[PDB]
Amino acid sequence: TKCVVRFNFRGDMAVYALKAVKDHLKKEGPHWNITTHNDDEVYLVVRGIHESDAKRIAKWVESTIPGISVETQCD
Amino acid sequence: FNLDVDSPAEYSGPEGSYFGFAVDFFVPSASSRMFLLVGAPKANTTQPGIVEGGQVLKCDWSSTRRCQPIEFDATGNRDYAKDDPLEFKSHQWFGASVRSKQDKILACAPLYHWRTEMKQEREPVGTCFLQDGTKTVEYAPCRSQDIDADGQGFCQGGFSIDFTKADRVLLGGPGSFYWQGQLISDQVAEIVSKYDPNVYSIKYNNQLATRTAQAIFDDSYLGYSVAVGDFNGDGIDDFVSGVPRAARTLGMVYIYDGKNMSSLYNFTGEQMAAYFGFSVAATDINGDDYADVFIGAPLFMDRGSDGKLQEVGQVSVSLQRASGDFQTTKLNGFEVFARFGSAIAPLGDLDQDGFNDIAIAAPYGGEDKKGIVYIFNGRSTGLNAVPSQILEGQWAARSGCPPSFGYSMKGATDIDKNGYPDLIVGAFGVDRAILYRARPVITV
Ligand SMILES: *[C@@H]1O[C@H](CO)[C@@H](O[C@@H]2O[C@H](CO)[C@@H](O[C@@H]3O[C@H](CO[C@H]4O[C@H](CO)[C@@H](O)[C@H](O)[C@@H]4O)[C@@H](O)[C@H](O[C@H]4O[C@H](CO)[C@@H](O)[C@H](O)[C@@H]4O[C@H]4O[C@H](CO)[C@@H](O)[C@H](O)[C@@H]4O)[C@@H]3O)[C@H](O)[C@H]2NC(C)=O)[C@H](O)[C@H]1NC(C)=O
Ligand SMILES: *[C@@H]1O[C@H](CO)[C@@H](O[C@@H]2O[C@H](CO)[C@@H](O)[C@H](O)[C@H]2NC(C)=O)[C@H](O)[C@H]1NC(C)=O
Ligand SMILES: *[C@@H]1O[C@H](CO)[C@@H](O)[C@H](O)[C@H]1NC(C)=O
Ligand SMILES: *[C@@H]1O[C@H](CO)[C@@H](O)[C@H](O)[C@H]1NC(C)=O
Ligand SMILES: [Ca+2]
Ligand SMILES: [Ca+2]
Ligand SMILES: [Ca+2]
Ligand SMILES: [Ca+2]
Ligand SMILES: [Ca+2]
Ligand SMILES: [Mg+2]
Repeated sequence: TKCVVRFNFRGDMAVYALKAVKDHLKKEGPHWNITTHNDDEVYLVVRGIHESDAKRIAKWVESTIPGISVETQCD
Repeated sequence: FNLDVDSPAEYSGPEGSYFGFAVDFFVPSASSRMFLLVGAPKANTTQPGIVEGGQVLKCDWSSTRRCQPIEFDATGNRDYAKDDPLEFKSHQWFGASVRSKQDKILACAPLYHWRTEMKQEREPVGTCFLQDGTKTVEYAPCRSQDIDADGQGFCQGGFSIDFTKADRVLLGGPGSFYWQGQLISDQVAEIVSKYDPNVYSIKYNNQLATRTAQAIFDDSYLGYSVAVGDFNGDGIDDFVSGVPRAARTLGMVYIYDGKNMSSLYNFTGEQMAAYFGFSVAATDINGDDYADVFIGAPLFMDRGSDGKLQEVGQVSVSLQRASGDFQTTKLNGFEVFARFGSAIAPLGDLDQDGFNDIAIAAPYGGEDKKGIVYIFNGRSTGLNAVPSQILEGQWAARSGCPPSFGYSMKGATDIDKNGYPDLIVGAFGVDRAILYRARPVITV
């Protein structure tokens, strides 16, 4: 249905990782509510992800971009 | 004032091995004889294809003075798949961190790397070998499904370890969660019982641990150095952990509940980049039955009357009171760039006067930066700020690196069986370790 997934980017490559994840998400979900923040703590949040899509993107990130902390909250 | 520095017992290892980097004592409950445990993290082992793997040596004491390696790990790198290694033991720094309780020896390798099953990589997870009885098991609490920098992949578990009187292992892993740091505490019985050599990730039932927090805590290195003692009166040793880069690099020391990890206390340094929390210790220094907290800050700069700042190092001493309040005083170093307070080692009641005493080192002080160890006596009002004895390093640097006498110390163990606990001091820059024994004190 709908969930919220948050990705926390840390370290010297945090902004490269943010770009890599953001570009991936834009291609997988061109109309997803993708919000990013580069202020002090770098993170990306996707709202309205279609539930199963939350695991699909988390798996892609785990197997690609080294270490992004992902939190999934579903109702 | 009672250490014998005229006729010390000196031990050495292979050149370039950093023998003496870390020291402890090995005292089986009923063997009648005791051994010294001296690490040598860059030693060349006999393992099939391992370079500078590191080793722990069991050094004797009575009769002659010889050291031999302990075969905690007699093999090389296990494979995950054909022509695809599971682990990387070369340059793992095994023996960098060693602690023992009775017949239980816990020896760690903070630079051990492995690939994990999910992807091929080289993550500095850190592993420990626990040997007791006639059995050896591998303990690797940061080797799990929670991997890479956001997980425990860069934990370097075993960086700092201790034992809880409850027969639990306290392990500091400063690299967890993008260097926020993590404390992990488990039971010896679980570690030894739940062992299977075909399982890389092992879960335990009675394990306690800290958790990941907000990015504002990144690069704090919690669990850089750990200690234990009772700070709430529950009869259960609690956990003391240095966090040297915390609070805008002022440095902090955290105390957690030894039963459920709830936070109990917070100590904060005063000066930025003094690296407060580099080393911590917990001991009763005033005879009040309440553990007191000793916090090192080796890069501390002491400003003089003309406004000039001298880097000497500082140690903060806080006494625990029954109310839960702490009474804090400060002790400054004596020599510039000696880094006083970098190593703190409780000696127990060194002079048998009823109050515990403590050793504080300054590894780069003295003539030619040989290194100095200062002995400070206790009393009913807290630590006496004036040192009673000065121990100087006896060796010249041979290859750039100072002998760093006093870099690593351990006391409160009586090897010569005279009632007065002895002190073992490492000097890895010259591949040596030296044992100073405590003399009887005669009052007239
Ligand atoms: C010694 O000093 C240490 C710190 O140096 C101190 O520990 C810190 O304690 C604070 C709490 O005081 C921890 O901060 C958070 O605590 C809440 C618990 O609930 C309290 O705060 C909320 C705030 O809204 C109140 O509503 C509530 O009533 C309580 O007062 C936790 O729930 C927080 O958890 C976060 O991480 C979780 C991971 O799963 C998330 O699921 C959760 O949503 C929180 O995420 C936050 O960050 C996200 C970043 O993207 C953000 O998106 C979320 O919206 C949210 O903001 C959190 O723990 C702090 O972490 C502790 N730090 C450390 C290192 O332990 C000790 O207490 C102190 N001890 C003594 C004796 O003084
Ligand atoms: C452990 O063995 C290695 C390999 O024999 C030693 O490293 C060599 O040291 C010589 C010193 O002249 C160098 O010329 C070689 O290039 C080094 N080889 C490698 C692969 O590094 C190492 O010094 C030995 N360490 C100890 C403590 O004995
Ligand atoms: C830990 O145990 C003490 C026992 O007095 C209790 O007061 C405290 O609330 C407990 N904390 C947690 C997190 O369970
Ligand atoms: C140095 O000069 C200041 C005045 O600027 C004075 O207060 C201080 O006592 C003098 N110190 C000594 C040792 O003379
Ligand atoms: Ca860097
Ligand atoms: Ca307790
Ligand atoms: Ca006390
Ligand atoms: Ca004493
Ligand atoms: Ca003795
Ligand atoms: Mg940078």
